[PDB]
Amino acid sequence: SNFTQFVLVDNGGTGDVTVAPSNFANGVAEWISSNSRSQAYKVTCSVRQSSAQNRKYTIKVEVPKVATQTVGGVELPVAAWRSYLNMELTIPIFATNSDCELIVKAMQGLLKDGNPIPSAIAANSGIY
Amino acid sequence: SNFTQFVLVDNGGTGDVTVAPSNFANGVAEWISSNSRSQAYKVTCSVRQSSAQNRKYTIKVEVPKVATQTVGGVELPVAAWRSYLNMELTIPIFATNSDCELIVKAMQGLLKDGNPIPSAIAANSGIY
Amino acid sequence: SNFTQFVLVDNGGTGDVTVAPSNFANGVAEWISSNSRSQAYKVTCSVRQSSAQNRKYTIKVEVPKVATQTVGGVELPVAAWRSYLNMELTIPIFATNSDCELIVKAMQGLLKDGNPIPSAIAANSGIY
Amino acid sequence: SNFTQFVLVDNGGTGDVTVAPSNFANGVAEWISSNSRSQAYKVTCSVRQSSAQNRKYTIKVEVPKVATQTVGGVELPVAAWRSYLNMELTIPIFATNSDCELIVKAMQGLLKDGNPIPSAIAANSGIY
Amino acid sequence: SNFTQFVLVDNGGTGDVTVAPSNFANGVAEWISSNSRSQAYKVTCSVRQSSAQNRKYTIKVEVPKVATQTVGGVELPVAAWRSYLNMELTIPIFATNSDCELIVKAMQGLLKDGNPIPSAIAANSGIY
Amino acid sequence: SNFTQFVLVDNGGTGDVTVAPSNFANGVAEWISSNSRSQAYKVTCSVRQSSAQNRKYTIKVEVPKVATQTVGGVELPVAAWRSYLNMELTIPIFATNSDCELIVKAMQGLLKDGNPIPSAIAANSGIY
Repeated sequence: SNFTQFVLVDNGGTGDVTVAPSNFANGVAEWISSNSRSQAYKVTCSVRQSSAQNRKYTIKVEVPKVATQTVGGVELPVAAWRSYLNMELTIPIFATNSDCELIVKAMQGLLKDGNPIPSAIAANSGIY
Repeated sequence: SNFTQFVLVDNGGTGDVTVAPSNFANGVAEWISSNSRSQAYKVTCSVRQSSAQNRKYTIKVEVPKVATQTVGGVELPVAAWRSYLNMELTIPIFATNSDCELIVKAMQGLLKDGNPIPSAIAANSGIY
Repeated sequence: SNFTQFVLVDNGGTGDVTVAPSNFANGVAEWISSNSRSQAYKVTCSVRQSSAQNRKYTIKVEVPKVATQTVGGVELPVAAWRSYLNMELTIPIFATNSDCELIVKAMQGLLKDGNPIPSAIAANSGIY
Repeated sequence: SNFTQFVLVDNGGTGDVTVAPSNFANGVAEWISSNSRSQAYKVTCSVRQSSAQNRKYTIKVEVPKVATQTVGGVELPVAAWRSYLNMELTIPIFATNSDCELIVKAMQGLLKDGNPIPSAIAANSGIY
Repeated sequence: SNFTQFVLVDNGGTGDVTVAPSNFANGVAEWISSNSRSQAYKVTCSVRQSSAQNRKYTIKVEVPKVATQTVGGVELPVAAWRSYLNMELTIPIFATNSDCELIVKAMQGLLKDGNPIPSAIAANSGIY
Repeated sequence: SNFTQFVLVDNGGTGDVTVAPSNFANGVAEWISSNSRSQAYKVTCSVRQSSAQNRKYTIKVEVPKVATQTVGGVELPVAAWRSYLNMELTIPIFATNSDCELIVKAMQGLLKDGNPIPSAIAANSGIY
């Protein structure tokens, strides 16, 4: 199985956010971190044949801003807000395993530390 | 500037795919790899205030399947096909720099080697 | 590359507010402080050939009054209010670099500590 | 009683431009250098409560084109020989003297020598 | 990182005209000489995919009329004192780096000293 | 008679592409390489008093990508594709011959090997 738990956020070996399998209904795999579902991280993924020659992945991630809500003196564990990552990857059925491995490296390279994009995001910025 | 060239695909230090700035029209930054524009990798990125409380990034990547087209004896350098990655990241304006750095780690963790998602893609698979 | 960070508010090395490059989309250079976008200082600058014989620089600075606000029982980093500076400077195309250095000094002298204008502003007073 | 003569352009004691009170009609303070009104350095300043929550300072400065100028001469068109600065400072009625002093520092910093804005202006440039 | 200062007019070390980066608003790189904008040498350059099969470079150059020029002066009409060069290079997406290098050589040859075109221009002539 | 042949592409004495005078009908000087008209390089130039105070040179170069195509079972010498350079140069009638030699050198410097523009073109790249 590849439907297992994994470390979403690596913070050294402590304060690491681990996301564990939760549900696989209708071809949409879901992973959630522990504790209150209200303050949890969430990852979903599905694949479908989008057209005759294409297969398409739909991956989603939610990173919460963990907070406490106090109303009328009753406090609940909530997420003050959340960021929503939505990605779609279209891959022709002609792609071999080698081709797919390259696509994966391209995605890891895009987000690698120090590169333009992850630097812009991490600093509340755009391109300049 | 963060509008510079970077390594999209790291293949050791050789066969590395480098993508260089090409155009920044209308708030959409574009990067393209060298040689025929027809066989080039492409990365674009833009940010906008999607709503009152949210800023939204729209990142896109194209990985080509490099090939030669022969028609009537005239051959042209083409991409046999392409994979299309489309990602959107929504981040509330309340996020500090610390919050954004965490969002970035969550994205790098999702795609890290060995984790469920990059393993499924790299092997032409889904979750099981 | 004059697009660099600078200290907007100099509180003598301690509690200085530095502002850094964060976007150049649409030809508007932007700089924001290291804060959540809801509490950051912001500076923008753009130049345009406003007429056949002029060039116009539009510069804006936003100075926030930061607060923590309880919305829906949850605390959010917020700006109690913001002060806005909007400046436009029109320079004829016939102006030499030394003619331009003259404009910069005039603007620096205008706001020097002790002079009429910065004294009125700092005291919630008018000129008299 | 701040309505007094001051050094507008500091050329280090030799060839400084001093501007002196010249009009107070309607509460608008005016200061001009010792020149013809066509070639004079001119500064005017007024305050008014712009709305129920704001006070606004309107400061205007006129600077002469000095290179190739004929002192005391008739130089036409007037627009080829003069630069106009127009500043508007909106300050909320809650701003204390301290808040106002910080606003004056923000203005002094924006125009300080070596910073982006004054460097661009002096070099007949935009931002790059 | 090719956005750097370069010698536009080579007069053999003495009296060469150097042009330096001065603007990057919107991805259009600009370079100007150290003059007033009315008397400056100016170069701008941008690339865009003009259509589905072509990429296009738009290069513009402004050259000042130097004979009888008054440095730093106001010279009107603007049109009597400036020459404008406008180049458009359309390159099919199939062109490799090698194809592109040959195109650059074709441009270098077209303008080389002693050839018809540069001789005609320099002599205020047409073809005969 | 400046209407002479010249080497358009200099491949160092071997495989040089020389172009020769071939038509002057309608006041458009033309030069084509020694090939079938379907595969020849072509250069045209015309000058016209575009306005009362200008002269405009229109210059075009066509660089073919030669191929042999089988049409109806028969082979024909053909051009797989063509690259087109279109240049217009507007010069005021007040320009001296030395003012004109200045324009020629500027065009030669612009395309010199190693300079930004010919480097971008040869690499299927933009300026960055």
